[PDB]
Amino acid sequence: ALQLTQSPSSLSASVGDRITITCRASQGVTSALAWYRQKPGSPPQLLIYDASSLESGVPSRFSGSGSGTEFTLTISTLRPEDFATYYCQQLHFYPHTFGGGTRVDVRRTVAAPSVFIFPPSDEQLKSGTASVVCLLNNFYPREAKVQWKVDNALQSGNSQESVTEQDSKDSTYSLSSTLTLSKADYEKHKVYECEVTHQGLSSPVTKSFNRGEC
Amino acid sequence: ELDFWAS
Amino acid sequence: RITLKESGPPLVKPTQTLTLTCSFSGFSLSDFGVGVGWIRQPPGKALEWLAIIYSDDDKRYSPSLNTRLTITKDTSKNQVVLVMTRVSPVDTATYFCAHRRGPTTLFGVPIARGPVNAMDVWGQGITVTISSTSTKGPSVFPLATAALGCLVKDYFPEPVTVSWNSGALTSGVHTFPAVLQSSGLYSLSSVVTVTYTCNVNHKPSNTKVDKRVEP
Repeated sequence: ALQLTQSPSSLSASVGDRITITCRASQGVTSALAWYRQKPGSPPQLLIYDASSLESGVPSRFSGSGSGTEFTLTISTLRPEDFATYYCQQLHFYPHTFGGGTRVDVRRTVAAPSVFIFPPSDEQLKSGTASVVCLLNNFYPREAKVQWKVDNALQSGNSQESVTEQDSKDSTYSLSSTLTLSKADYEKHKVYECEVTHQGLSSPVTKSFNRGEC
Repeated sequence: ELDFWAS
Repeated sequence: RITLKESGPPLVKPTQTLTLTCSFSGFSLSDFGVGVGWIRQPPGKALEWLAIIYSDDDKRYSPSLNTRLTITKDTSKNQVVLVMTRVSPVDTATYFCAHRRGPTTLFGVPIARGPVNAMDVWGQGITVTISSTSTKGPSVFPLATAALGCLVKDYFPEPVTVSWNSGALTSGVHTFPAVLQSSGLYSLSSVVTVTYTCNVNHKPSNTKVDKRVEP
């Protein structure tokens, strides 16, 4: 079906900045497009309807323009409440598509993550499962890539990660990634490595350990 | 198809 | 003032049928051109459109979910119901219902359709978790600027609370949001960068654990 692509997916800014988010549709949607601002734990709030009409009660700093396949939302003077995620929605064709959203967070200087790898506890191993966790602490920007390697084999489909919300004082993010294997598979390998790619790192950092090495 | 208010 | 509110079961098991109700006030589903739609949001993901129903009773569904969705309205009770069949874990998300404006009119005559291009008022949203899991307490394992923490594994349902040194340690503490494992149980880590003891509490199962972690 129709595709709605938002740009950029993520954006850093400071109070007072002028930002512009754009949304491109794969086929023309005339003026049937709406913009919303969503604060965590809250429902999306309507800002602009019909591509450029200012919704009642919405502050003037918000503005929407465009028609057809390219739309843009600009906030002329960013306020603290604007650090949030924005979405565009198309209502010309069914289904009424939403864009992927763009996260607007507090800008700060680049910070590379402090990386740590934790082997599974002997207590967990006795239960038959092995969780290897990798921590990326206090980094910025938010985008980071974690790649697990076991005896040099690139792992896939056996890990899960979650990221904290931006720190109110730090403006940094932290990320935790868990690699899960059966005790049996765990025992069949030696080198467990957590490879991390991030803008603040000249080149990828690898933290690792050899299983059973005592 | 087209939205309820399209055209 | 228009307000909407979703209601239904917070927990549902795979293959089961989920029925969500949207109760509203401030408008009638008998009002010209009005619509009420449903949108969902998996944790950490984007918004996904599900379906919409208008006062003239026209119904439209997401093509990807068409076979599992039924939307209906009860005009006299000011409610819209969405029924989703054979749910699976990927259906856990926060579900929102929302109002869609009809065209502006003058002397009962539509003169502007611009107002229909948006869903102007939303409900707070209702969190629905799909898992075949029964209530269960977490196993707590140690995770040993240095960093250490606790791995709070295999519990259900959310939430669980974690603090360090009985509330005396806060600086450098990061408790990550839990992930729903394919097993249907949650898992989360809580670390701290610097004795250190994590205090874990899962109210649902009445499971409190204090685990001292060292180098």
